[PDB]
Amino acid sequence: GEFEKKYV
Amino acid sequence: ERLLDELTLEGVARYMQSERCRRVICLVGAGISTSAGIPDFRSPYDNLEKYHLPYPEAIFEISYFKKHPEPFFALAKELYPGQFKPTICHYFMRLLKDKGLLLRCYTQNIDTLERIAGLEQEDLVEAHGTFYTSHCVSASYPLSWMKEKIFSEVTPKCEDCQSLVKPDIVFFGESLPARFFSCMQSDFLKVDLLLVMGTSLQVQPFASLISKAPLSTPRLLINKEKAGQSGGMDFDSKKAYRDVAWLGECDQGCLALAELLGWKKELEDLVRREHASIDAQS
Ligand SMILES: [Zn+2]
Repeated sequence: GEFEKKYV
Repeated sequence: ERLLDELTLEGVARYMQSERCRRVICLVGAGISTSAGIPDFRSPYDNLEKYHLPYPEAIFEISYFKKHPEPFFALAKELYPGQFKPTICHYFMRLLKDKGLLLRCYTQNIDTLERIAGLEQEDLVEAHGTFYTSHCVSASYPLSWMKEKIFSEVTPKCEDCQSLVKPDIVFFGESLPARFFSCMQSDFLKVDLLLVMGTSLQVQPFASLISKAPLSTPRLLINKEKAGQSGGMDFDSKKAYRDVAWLGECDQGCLALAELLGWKKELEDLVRREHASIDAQS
């Protein structure tokens, strides 16, 4: 993962 | 030191009027467009379409959409919305702009109501993108074009390619647009205040923006409920210095805050004039 939309 | 003399709307307003408060950043979410008839799909009964889904966020997850764009699309016919017109909160953000106070507005929302409220691209970071445009997913279209395709209940396909066309939204699992990071990294060195309105801070890296703010920089939450508490915010502990939490509807809080700045009247006239104008073009 990186910096991109991700919920809670 | 401690720039608020009082941890209140009264304290914040008072601070906003001082010469020390020039650059204001608004961080906004689904909570500032619901009164405009745009349902907060993240905090839903709202879905009820099978289209069997393991959970709502699945339809917005990019992998899932590329294989099964239908759930996403049947939704988006379900919320039209009949016609778009922005809220008091939106028009509050406009007065900020007009009064030379709006350093930037960072939005999680894809309705484009900031824009229709008079906010220009300079003033705006559409963190999760727009519906205005749409592209062939094939890495080798206007609103209607697409709008028509959505209301025809047929999925968007490329003229040339015949691959899926999606609107220019940041889906989950997609990276946020460049502008967002370049903007965040210098805005948040300059910011004197943070308005956080109509958001639960459950989406990243958007919600981590409240911790980029300088230690001195006060932050006001206008939200139905408290959020972003722990870097996180601190409204109620004995240590608390910079954070204020006004609970209710966004539109109500912006009118209140506006009253204390002596703008309620101007704001109300503004909402009225602009909504009447919008109707005209019908
Ligand atoms: Zn193509």
